[PDB]
Amino acid sequence: EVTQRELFEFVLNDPLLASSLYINIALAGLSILLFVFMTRGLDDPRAKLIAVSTILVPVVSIASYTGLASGLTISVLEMPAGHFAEGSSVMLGGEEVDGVVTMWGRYLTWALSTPMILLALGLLAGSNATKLFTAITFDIAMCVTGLAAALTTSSHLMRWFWYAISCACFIVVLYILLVEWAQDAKAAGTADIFSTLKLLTVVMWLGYPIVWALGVEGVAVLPVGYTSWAYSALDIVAKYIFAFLLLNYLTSNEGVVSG
Amino acid sequence: EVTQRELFEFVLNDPLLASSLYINIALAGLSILLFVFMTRGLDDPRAKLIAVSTILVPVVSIASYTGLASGLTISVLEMPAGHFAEGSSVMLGGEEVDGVVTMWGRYLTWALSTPMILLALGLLAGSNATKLFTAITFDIAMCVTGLAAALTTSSHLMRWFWYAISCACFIVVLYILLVEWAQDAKAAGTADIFSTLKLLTVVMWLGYPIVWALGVEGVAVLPVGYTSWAYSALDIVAKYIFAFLLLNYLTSNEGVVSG
Amino acid sequence: EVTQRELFEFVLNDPLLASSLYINIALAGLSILLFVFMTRGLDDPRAKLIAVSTILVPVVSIASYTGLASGLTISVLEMPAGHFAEGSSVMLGGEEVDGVVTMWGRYLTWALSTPMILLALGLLAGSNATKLFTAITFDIAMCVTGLAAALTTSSHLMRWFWYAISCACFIVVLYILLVEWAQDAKAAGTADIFSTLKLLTVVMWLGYPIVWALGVEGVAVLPVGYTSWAYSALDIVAKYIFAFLLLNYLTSNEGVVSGS
Ligand SMILES: *C/C=C(C)/C=C/C=C(C)/C=C/C1=C(C)CCCC1(C)C
Ligand SMILES: *C/C=C(C)/C=C/C=C(C)/C=C/C1=C(C)CCCC1(C)C
Ligand SMILES: *C/C=C(C)/C=C/C=C(C)/C=C/C1=C(C)CCCC1(C)C
Repeated sequence: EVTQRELFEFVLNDPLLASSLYINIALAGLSILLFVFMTRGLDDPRAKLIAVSTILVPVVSIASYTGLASGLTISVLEMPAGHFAEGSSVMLGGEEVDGVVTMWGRYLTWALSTPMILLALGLLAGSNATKLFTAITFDIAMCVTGLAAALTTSSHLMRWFWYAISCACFIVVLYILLVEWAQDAKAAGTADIFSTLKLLTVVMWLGYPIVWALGVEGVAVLPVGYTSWAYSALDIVAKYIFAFLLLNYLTSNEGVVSG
Repeated sequence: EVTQRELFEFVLNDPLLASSLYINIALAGLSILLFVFMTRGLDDPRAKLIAVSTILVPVVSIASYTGLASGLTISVLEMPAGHFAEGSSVMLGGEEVDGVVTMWGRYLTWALSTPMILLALGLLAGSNATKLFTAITFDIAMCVTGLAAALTTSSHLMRWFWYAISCACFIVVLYILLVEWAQDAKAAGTADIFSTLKLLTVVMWLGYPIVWALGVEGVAVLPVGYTSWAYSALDIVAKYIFAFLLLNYLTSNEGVVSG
Repeated sequence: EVTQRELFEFVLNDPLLASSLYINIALAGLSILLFVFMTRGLDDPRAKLIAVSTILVPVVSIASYTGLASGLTISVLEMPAGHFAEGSSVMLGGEEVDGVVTMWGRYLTWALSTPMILLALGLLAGSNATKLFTAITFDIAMCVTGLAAALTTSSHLMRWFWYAISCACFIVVLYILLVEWAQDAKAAGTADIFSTLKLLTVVMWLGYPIVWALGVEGVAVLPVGYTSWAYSALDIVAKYIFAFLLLNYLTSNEGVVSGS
């Protein structure tokens, strides 16, 4: 009978875990303020659509980190036999319970933010509807199956099967990034900036599945505090710095992506 | 371990509460039928897009009220330390239980119905995609964070922090409603009706965050039965008569909204 | 009290229920490969929109069945007084638990795969955006209220009230398929194929509320293992062979639907 209150207090007392969360709550917030003033000059509906979806990324993030820091989107799950973290304890204060600290809150919200990054890139590269639809739907599938992976406590194999299904959807997104939109950006006349964000996106995302396999959800070698900082670190680049570069361009070349 | 049947029984047994839910199950159902009958004459696809988006509002409403009356989307939660309602008890049948009655089913479904209200209004006003995308996304972020606020029981401050994020998202919606679409409507030849609905929408929508703050979830000065009728009252205007007025216009001005 | 593992092991140790779930994880996966391979030569963006839409059906499906076999989207629920399955025991794990085995994960994912079946068909029929929006939102409403019906345990009358609402949403979808799109396909030059898939779709989809009614969720004349196999048999036709047939035509008539 673990309460939200114990999880909140649990996030505290553990400076490694606590800092990684609250730090982003503020970084996301400040990021929004900056982006709003940076795009005040835009007047082109198509140029402003690109900015709105870019700005929504940090918006989903503060909510995501707040949900986590609060204990709303965190849970104690008893891993299945054969699992490395199986047999673990946590102790939410004075009473220690069986299981591990599951921060499914991240996986859930990714289904919201990532489609937004993609919407941004896709529009920058003058993508057509079919390609946007394809990237976004498989991207969402990737996130939701990952969340199902983390919540599966009945069998060790099922958990990894989920992981596999998520990787397969990932390749579809990677494929449109590297191959499809890369070509479309040329006709749109944004291959320059597109190449930049594209290179950024792929590298950064590629790291999320890795941290997962290492952290308690997977092999369980990395501590929850480090895995959290890893993601927290990845989000900082995969989202905020990514948002700045894109917006910085949009304001300088509103005529390019106009129409 | 409160049961669903217990919350269902708790709704009945309480005249104020019972009537606020069951009356709207009937009004929304009657609204749907009336609205379908009123628009059976439309021919223009665009006019028809507006009519369906509008009819979906009471469709989501009847589902939402059934989810609450049946107890499926209600829960009894204990408020964090210092909350004005911490220490309250509810009493189900012959047993007394700690906590407050949280009708989170409303916050959740608003995420589906309010986007539809906005869809119909935006289109009626001749909005472009970028503004629709903006009103709608932040409208959803508003509803979702409001839900998070009602579901957060770990900290009193976290709750009001969720509420603040939600208010920020709300101003965005109000902005495009009061400024953006007010102008587009003139250009689309629908300023007369928009003005009536924009005024109705803004005044009514303002009432929800007030009701939330005054009820058990906030400073708890109003009983659960009172707060429920306040919302039901708002929905009757913000949803049903708002849809009647819009469809009555629509059915007499099919040509103007055609384009 | 009822753990996921107990549910995951209840499925296993019950040949019927297990096979009804694992066989479709396999069929769904084999369908994706086959469909991907079949659609390699497509080039027209609109033709490829219909293809990706169709392929997502079996993608949603493999994940769905994994969630049911893993026990992640299964629950034991107690039926309301008056329910023909009230007072039932599932005999979960070692103890005998009250209630019935509810596979709500099916209803949850339908809200994601059925809209894709509809996008493909609407597109194939050359439907405008208004009819597509109408069919899809009411389809989702139908799925969601069906899920709520199964998840409601407070009142027997409330369960059938959800069921009725959901049915009302269903007629909207059926009307768009049988009346609207049937005419639109004649203009899009896909009259025969759409009429064929329209009939396959209408016949199989009607099977669902019938199964729901006859199974544990309904009047309970069909045990859980049998209700599960009936759903799985319906999925094989309404999803996999349905997609197979649609893509078979598509890959031979890309020009007809090439449009924009
Ligand atoms: C702001 C967050 C971003 C950009 C997150 C990206 C996340 C991914 C690319 C996650 C991928 C995963 C897999 C491919 C396998 C299973 C587990 C996941 C969810 C970690
Ligand atoms: C049919 C329902 C309608 C029109 C609901 C409207 C709801 C709002 C405008 C809610 C706003 C809220 C805030 C601004 C602050 C936090 C709490 C909420 C969710 C009550
Ligand atoms: C891949 C799954 C398919 C094609 C599922 C189709 C499901 C339906 C047509 C369900 C309809 C239902 C009703 C009309 C009433 C209530 C219960 C349902 C959800 C079974």
